[PDB]
Amino acid sequence: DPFTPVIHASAERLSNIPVYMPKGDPVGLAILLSDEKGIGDQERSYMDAMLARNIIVMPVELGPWRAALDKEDGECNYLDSDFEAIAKEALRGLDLGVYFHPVLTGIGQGATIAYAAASDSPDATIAGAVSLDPTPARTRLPSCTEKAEAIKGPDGGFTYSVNAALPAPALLISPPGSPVNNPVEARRKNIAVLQTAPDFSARMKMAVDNVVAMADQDA
Repeated sequence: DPFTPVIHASAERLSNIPVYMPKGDPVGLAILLSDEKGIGDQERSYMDAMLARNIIVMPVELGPWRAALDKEDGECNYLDSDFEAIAKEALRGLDLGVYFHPVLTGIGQGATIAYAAASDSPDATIAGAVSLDPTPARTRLPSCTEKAEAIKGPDGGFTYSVNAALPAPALLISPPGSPVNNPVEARRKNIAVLQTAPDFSARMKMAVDNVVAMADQDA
């Protein structure tokens, strides 16, 4: 049954995350952080396209998870412990004889949070981040940061600096009117690649392409 998650996974602050399997042999794993409104047709379409490229997809409803993040004390949320633990728990439940480091991805606020997490990732933990149409993340606290600095905007929302050295690859894909840089030099410098495409369909296709590529490069 392609419409029913094979298992659900719970670990640390992530609760009851569905695990969807593709029809072919898996070639990667993606954790898909929704926008704050939840899993809508953009997230569903993105999941379907990743599943069609044989990526295991774990869609995360942003709302309940962001509520847990906001309840922490301290100055920032450390994100990657959730992602490492939920991926390990999902792979132990699947029992496929394969392990993948997850690609972190998302749309809107989830896309921004995926980038922030990648920017503060230990080595050998994630395959990279793909941020589809990122918008400022309205978390109470900033994500903890290495070099991608948290910027608290005039509405209180968080964005995270680019042109900042990253411990894992990251690509941000945005609508027209957003900057585009030189992907070859960005990757050589370990900074965010910045790209655009004129409609959501083309931007989503680019996102899937790079989820697959990051997963393949990490395995």
